[PDB]
Amino acid sequence: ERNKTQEEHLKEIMKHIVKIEVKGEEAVKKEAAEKLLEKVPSDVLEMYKAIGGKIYIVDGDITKHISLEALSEDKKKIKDIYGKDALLHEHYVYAKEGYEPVLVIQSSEDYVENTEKALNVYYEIGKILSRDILSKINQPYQKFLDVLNTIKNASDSDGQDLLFTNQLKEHPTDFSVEFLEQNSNEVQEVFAKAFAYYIEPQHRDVLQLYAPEAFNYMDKFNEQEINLSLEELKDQRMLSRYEKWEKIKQHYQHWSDSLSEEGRGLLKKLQIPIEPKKDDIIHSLSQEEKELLKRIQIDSSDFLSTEEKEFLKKLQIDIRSNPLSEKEKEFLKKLKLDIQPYDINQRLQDTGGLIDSPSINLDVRKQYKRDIQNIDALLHQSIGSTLYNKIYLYENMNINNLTATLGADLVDSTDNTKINRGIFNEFKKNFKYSISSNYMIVDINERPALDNERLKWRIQLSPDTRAGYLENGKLILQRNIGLEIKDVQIIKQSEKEYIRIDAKVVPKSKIDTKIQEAQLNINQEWNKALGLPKYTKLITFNVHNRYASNIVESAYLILNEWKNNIQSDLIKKVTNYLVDGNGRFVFTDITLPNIAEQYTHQDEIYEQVHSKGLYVPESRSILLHGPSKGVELRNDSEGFIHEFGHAVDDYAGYLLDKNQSDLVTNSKKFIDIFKEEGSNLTSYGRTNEAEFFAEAFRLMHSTDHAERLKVQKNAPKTFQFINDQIKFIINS
Ligand SMILES: CSCC[C@H](NC(=O)[C@@H]1CCCN1C(=O)[C@H](Cc1ccc(O)cc1)NC(=O)CS)C(N)=O
Ligand SMILES: [Zn+2]
Repeated sequence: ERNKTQEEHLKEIMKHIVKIEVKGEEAVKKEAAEKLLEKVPSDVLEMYKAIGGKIYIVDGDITKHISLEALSEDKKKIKDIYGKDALLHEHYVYAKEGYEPVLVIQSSEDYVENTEKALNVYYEIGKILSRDILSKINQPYQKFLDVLNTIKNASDSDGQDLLFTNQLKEHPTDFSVEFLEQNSNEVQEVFAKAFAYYIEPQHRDVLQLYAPEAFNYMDKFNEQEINLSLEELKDQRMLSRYEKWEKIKQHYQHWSDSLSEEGRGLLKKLQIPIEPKKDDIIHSLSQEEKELLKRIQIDSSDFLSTEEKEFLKKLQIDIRSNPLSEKEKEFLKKLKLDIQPYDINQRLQDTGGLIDSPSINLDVRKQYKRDIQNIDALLHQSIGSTLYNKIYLYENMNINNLTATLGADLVDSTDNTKINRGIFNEFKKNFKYSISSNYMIVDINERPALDNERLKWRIQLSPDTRAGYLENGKLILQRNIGLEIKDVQIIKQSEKEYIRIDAKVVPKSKIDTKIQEAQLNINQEWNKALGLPKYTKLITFNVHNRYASNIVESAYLILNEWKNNIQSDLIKKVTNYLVDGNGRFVFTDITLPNIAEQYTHQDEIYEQVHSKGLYVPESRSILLHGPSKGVELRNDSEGFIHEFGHAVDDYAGYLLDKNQSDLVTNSKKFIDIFKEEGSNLTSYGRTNEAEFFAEAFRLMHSTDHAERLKVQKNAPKTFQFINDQIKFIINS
């Protein structure tokens, strides 16, 4: 746990790749050389072993020895760290660059008194790591680039002079990743100097004196973020890739060896959904329903995305202008709920583990349950084994299952292989913890991925964390896992650019609580700033998915802006109305049809809805999804306001005839406004007054004045009406 590693494990990596060849008195010669090589992180030494590279500690002219006499006068003038030109058979260290990694260092009595030589040695090692190893997993990259740039553009123009070459300094603009591609032979060069300085004790201080973050890179990279590379290296070698697999395969070679043909079938089913057969729908449709089905232009519906309709259409053909009808719509509304592929994992994602949620029929809600509790039981054997310590399992993901919003800009419009930097930062932003409430299907050895898949996880399991082994090298995890984003950086892999995410599994508790603890704080604040009972429940968090960390920190800004854009007077009045009926501000990431605040109030189920946000009079609560995008609505906040408008439309009306409560927009005066200008604002607004008012509103109180004007320019009377109830409510 401490000594057990570096000193006694080193000696092992010492005997294998560390080769000596002196002349006489075979003694202390191996000391300075063993001491010298000790100061370096043993883990880089193992990687050198990986790409297959031996080390030679000899005497005299190093070039006068076996492995290095091939290269001719072609390569004979090697430059040193500093830039001078020390020749080979006049030097003391070199490192062969080829499909047979070789590194030769001359002997010496004691590098203690000396310090500038060990430096060079350490520098060449650098070149090694920076050119023979990392070059095989696609580093240095964007993370290390970011540190080179900070170095060129800053206060002190001296730290540059310390690492930067006789040409990295001059380069006009910042170093673009594309640049790492054309001047690479130079970049690696630098990452090396930085290693040596950091490695060579006394020269370490100088680095922490004129090297801003350049030091902090090595500090981190050489103590904690190094393994995560030795690993990647290791996840490209064959025998090892399967070395590990069979090792795990074995640990479950008793579980997998005892499964009912109902068990395996349960696992597989989970892997691939199963769209319901035509024949079944038809027979179970009944008399008047089947008959109505015959004359219903499906394409005349708004809901029911392509996928669906183009399915319901096939029933009219096997059974053998724009305005539809609402008694007809009912039907399609019902079928929508029957033509859904039975998907276990997708079901859990929607309900967020809340499997007993009246979000679907009864006959089906109950199957998902039988199946689920059944899968949870098939998964009782924990990964934790006695054949391996940390286990890194990998998983590829589509950023859309995390944040639709950013997912629409995450890829760079012109070069689809690149990741738009800005977006990347707004994603990497408030991402500190992640929840998994469905069965995570991960791969034992990183395997490529699809297109929507640009996010590449890299999970560290808990020996506790129980899972299930799969034949194709994958593992099905237990549900309700607690992850913990430890580091997110951009990476290049196989001609492409992907987002690497590094998380550590931890009890859901650790995380489930961070959420409440926070939910608590955010209320133990927005009540003061509102004059409400400090022990009231205004804001509420409903979080159970992979992008949790953000569904909370975003709540803050959303309200933090909904405030800085409206008269605090209007707020207080309205939100007390909401508060008075147990109302709620729900920032959640489970299908909306799964929020108590909507289903405790719906007559029939096919009536429930799903969307970015929504306001319901009944519970007087604003519901806000998070992993989605409103018809082009850059910010989440916006939508939050569009819903507040509904709140306002409720209080006004209320204020009219105190008990026969009816939304303000159901006024004879408004419809006379919705009729005229009530169709010169938003494509949506064109729906119905109730919504128009909400659309109009949102704009009248947006962040972009640009949007505030148009409402007043194309929707005057409305700007009068809406801003009219305002001055009414503020007086109440
Ligand atoms: C169902 S997942 C989200 C889908 C997203 N949809 C929305 O934002 C839907 C589409 C129609 C309006 N949507 C709403 O969620 C609105 C909220 C809204 C408002 C304005 C806007 O530009 C976008 C969304 N809900 C309500 O008005 C119920 S109170 C989309 N890209 O189609
Ligand atoms: Zn609305």
